[PDB]
Amino acid sequence: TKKRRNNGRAKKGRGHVQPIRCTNCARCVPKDKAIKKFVIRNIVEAAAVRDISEASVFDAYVLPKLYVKLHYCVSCAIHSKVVRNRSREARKDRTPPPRFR
Amino acid sequence: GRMHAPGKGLSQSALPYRRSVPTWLKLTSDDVKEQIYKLAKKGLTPSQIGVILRDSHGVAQVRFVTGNKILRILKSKGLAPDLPEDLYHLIKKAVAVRKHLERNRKDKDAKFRLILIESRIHRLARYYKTKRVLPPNWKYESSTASALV
Amino acid sequence: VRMNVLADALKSINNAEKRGKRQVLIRPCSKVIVRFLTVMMKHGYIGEFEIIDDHRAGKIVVNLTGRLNKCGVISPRFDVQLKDLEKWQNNLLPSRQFGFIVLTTSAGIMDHEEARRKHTGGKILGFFF
Amino acid sequence: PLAKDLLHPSPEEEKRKHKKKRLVQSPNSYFMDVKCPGCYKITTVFSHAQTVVLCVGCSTVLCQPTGGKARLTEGCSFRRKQH
Amino acid sequence: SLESINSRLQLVMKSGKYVLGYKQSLKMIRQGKAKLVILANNCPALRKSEIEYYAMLAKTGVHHYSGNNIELGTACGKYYRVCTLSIIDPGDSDIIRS
Amino acid sequence: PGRGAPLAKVVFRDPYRFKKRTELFIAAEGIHTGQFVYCGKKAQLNIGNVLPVGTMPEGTIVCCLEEKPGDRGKLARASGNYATVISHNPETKKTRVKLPSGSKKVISSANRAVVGVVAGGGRIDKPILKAGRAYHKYKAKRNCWPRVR
Amino acid sequence: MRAKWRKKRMRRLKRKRRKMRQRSK
Amino acid sequence: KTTDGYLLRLFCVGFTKKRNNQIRKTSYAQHQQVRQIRKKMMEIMTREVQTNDLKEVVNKLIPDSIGKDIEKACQSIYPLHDVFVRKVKMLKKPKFELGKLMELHG
Amino acid sequence: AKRTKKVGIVGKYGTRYGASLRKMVKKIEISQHAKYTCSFCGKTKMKRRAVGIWHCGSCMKTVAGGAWTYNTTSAVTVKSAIRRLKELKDQ
RNA sequence: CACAUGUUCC
RNA sequence: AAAUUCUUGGACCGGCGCAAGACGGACCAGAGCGAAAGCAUUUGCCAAGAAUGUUUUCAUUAAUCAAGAACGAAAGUCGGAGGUUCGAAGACGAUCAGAUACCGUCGUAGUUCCGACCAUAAACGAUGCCGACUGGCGAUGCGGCGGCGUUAUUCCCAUGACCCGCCGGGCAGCUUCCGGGAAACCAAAGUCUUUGGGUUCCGGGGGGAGUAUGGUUGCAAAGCUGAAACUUAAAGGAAUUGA
Ligand SMILES: [Zn+2]
Ligand SMILES: [Zn+2]
Repeated sequence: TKKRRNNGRAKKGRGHVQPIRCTNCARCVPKDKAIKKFVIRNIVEAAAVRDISEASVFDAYVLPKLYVKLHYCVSCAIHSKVVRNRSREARKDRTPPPRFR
Repeated sequence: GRMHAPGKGLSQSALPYRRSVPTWLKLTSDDVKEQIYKLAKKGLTPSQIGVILRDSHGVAQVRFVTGNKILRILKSKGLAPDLPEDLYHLIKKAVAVRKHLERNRKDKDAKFRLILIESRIHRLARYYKTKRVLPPNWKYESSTASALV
Repeated sequence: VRMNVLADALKSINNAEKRGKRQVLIRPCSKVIVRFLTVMMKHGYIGEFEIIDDHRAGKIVVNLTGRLNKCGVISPRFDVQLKDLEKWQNNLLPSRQFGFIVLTTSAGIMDHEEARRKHTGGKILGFFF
Repeated sequence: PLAKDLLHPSPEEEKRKHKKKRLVQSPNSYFMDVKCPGCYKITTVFSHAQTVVLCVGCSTVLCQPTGGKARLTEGCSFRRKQH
Repeated sequence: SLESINSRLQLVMKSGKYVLGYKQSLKMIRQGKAKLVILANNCPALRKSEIEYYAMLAKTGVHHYSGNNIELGTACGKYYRVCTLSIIDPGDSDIIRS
Repeated sequence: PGRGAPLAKVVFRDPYRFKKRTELFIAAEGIHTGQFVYCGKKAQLNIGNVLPVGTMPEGTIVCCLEEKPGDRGKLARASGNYATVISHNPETKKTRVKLPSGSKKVISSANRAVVGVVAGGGRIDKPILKAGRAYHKYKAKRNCWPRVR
Repeated sequence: MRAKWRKKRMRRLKRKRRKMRQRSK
Repeated sequence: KTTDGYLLRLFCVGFTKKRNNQIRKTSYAQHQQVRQIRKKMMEIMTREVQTNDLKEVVNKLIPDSIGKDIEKACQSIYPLHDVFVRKVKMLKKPKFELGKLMELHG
Repeated sequence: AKRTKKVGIVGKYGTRYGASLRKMVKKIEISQHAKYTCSFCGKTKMKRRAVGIWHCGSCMKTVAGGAWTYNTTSAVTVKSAIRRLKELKDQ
């Protein structure tokens, strides 16, 4: 039977989209079908962010961040717990999880 | 609902209900006709006489002011062209696609586009055969169509 | 494209009757449809209709009552003899107490009772009850 | 809702509907009495004239073709007419 | 503006007076009747220079046409190549005013 | 005879004595009879116009290239073959030029080459079908065709 | 047996019948 | 190329800005607007670099003086905000003679 | 009528030389005797007289071209490339 | 990093 | 996890360059275009196209179509060019009872460009094409219309960028007892036992079998049409509860 109305992708009027590889494996996944994660993160998070600050020559120097646009496949994201299975009524919800931490 | 396109657009003219002549128009039927004869003498397809007359001369419709329409007036005086205007512009468009296809023969999209006009030309060709405005043995020949502009 | 005109008019007012609209507009106006509407009005199945005669195919606004169940159309217009006209209404009308099959004859357009009175057959148009 | 006044549609929504989809098919175009500041003579111009309009004696241009209504030359007084 | 010239040429063919060919058009420059000269780009360079010298004495404008003689005949509505075209009477066209 | 590349007779004017000097050039593809072919340093860059390599822009297609200044052309002169300019070097008056074998050779900037590919290209794509065509080909060149293993 | 490989087995078997019938003629 | 033989390949970047009162999430621009932005966005480089040699254009790279002009000149096309010149690449230098380097070093 | 099914000019070769050699010869053999449009006169009078030369039957004008075709695909690309660098030098 | 398979009736 | 592999003959790494061939990230979206396949660096040229606007022209010229024809993913074939990366086959090192697989190092064909074949895909919206009607709701693409106002050229009208609405269709989404369906679900999969708007293609339990044979195309691979003998009482679809 039909599990998803959009068949787990954003392709509606195209019919063909360019594939992209994965981060863990080299799986060829369509761009709209891939689970895309964009993570804003510092180079150092909790411990190394402190001791480098007094070790920095330039006082009051903000540490640069790192930007990585992640592209996971269906098997890779679920195994790495990026996304998880939901109930038939919980599938239709597509709002992002709340962001506070 | 275009017959050679998947588009279903709705955009065309809509004449008002009243067929009476406008109150701002003081040009009589013969003065409109001599204006029509002036535009037709210098070379102009009947589509364009109707265009510029409502722009500068301020006429609503030629059929309401005069007794006849634009092509019918030219047919009475013999100023109408040898072949109708919709077939002429289709042949002109078909020549340009074929001329473009001579250089860009890799253009498969333009190659597919070529059959559509020749499909559209033949529909107009056999229709005008039944209306007896074309000779019964007239046939659109692609190689000799470049002589006609 | 629009092949049949009466078929589009009858189904448009049948969709409005199912929803129960007080009045309904049909986009084409034809002589057959006007004759079709006059057949139903003498029997009181619908409310009073009017046409808007512009300089094109006119538009007809038909007031509706709640007395209409279904007004169908039979395409193509099969010719109907006097012998099997009972056979046509057996498998089309709900009952013999009511239900009207209208069909065009040389005398005009009328229901199946009046065609029996004038003893004239013709081609079928549609059914309504 | 069910009951509507198709007999007598209100002015406010009649102009809102599409020009072909009106109860009576009426255009949205019109004509106006354009008077350029360069000269004196009154010219009749279509609202969607889509063509170049030039004054008498080639004094100044009047209207520019656009996708919709023709753009009037600035300073040209115009008075919309009807019949 | 190239397509406009083909429309002017088509208008002259049906209404106005014209002379086709090189030798017959060279006489019309010499009688002074022709006002505009059309020359294809594939005409001989000796013939290109002689036409312009003939027209300079006659004060006749020369319009060097874009393409070759093969398409110039089709632009004139004919079925043969034409290198030199001379317009005797435009009649009802604006070809000479552009 | 014995050479697939056509030859062109070019006639010059002697600048010191009242005489006309003729040469036997190697015809680049596109050369027609009755055409001014120029020869010198101040020459323009078009097909069939020999000028020194050091004046040429990058990637110029040439043939009949001199391998030494003044030896009247030795390199890249078979039918359908050509040479390209790789890179210039203003000092030491040298220029890298590749050869149809694919090898890249540093050559002086003083020598010259005629711009274009040699006419008669594509000769080897036609297969010889019978022994007669190959017998007549080598008979004009030398006695080397019948090869016993 | 997947439906894909039984089609591939048929084509290998059909091609085998092509060579066997060809040598007899 | 500058007045001297310093021939450069410059690179700039632009970013359309969501307006303060804009409610629309997309905030995109038309394709012809991008082509109309980039034709003004390129000619500014040719105006700043051709008129002088390296000493002033480098002095224009310490601030965003090339990128500031690009941001304000294209406000009539689309109000882009996040404009800088992103990369300047050396391509061809003339002959190095030591006298040129001294006035660049005091 | 149509004399042969799928062999044209290579029908003179008979059953010799194989099908594929006769097939690839056919494209070259047809083109080396076909006539091409003159760029000077316009009359189609480009006939191959020898290897690499093409002569005009109207202008009496010999043009140095390809071995089998009037213009090879490589030489046309060179002519566009040389003209592009011609105006690049003098601006 | 491997976890291959175990005749039938209710 | 190791090994196959390179390495004092200097591997790996850093810097400056050079050359080659692929590819076009982030911007990139339940967005746009195209009949479909499909289409993403800048710019120029050529021809084409939908929608909008139109008091412009003709006046039924229209809808679906067997025969026929054009295009047609990837893989594959034939000639050349080039072959960076990846990579069928194959070699080697691991794992296992065995790997002839999954893992790792190489790597032919191929993957890249041009000219010809090939016409097959889960070529899917698993939903033929034209016409009408049947609830709303917020978006979004284009074009047009109207309107307070903020903001640029600056010197504002008008044009740009926003904001508030309306119109046509363009891809969609949300919502509900319209209605339907075996249900999953569907603004079409509704307007159907109250059964008829028009026109093509196609199916009759499951295998045999898309097989044999015959015909036809193709260089080949294979493409189109296409059985019977015989065997079988179930196969299958949706949904519920356990395991
Ligand atoms: Zn993955
Ligand atoms: Zn000639």
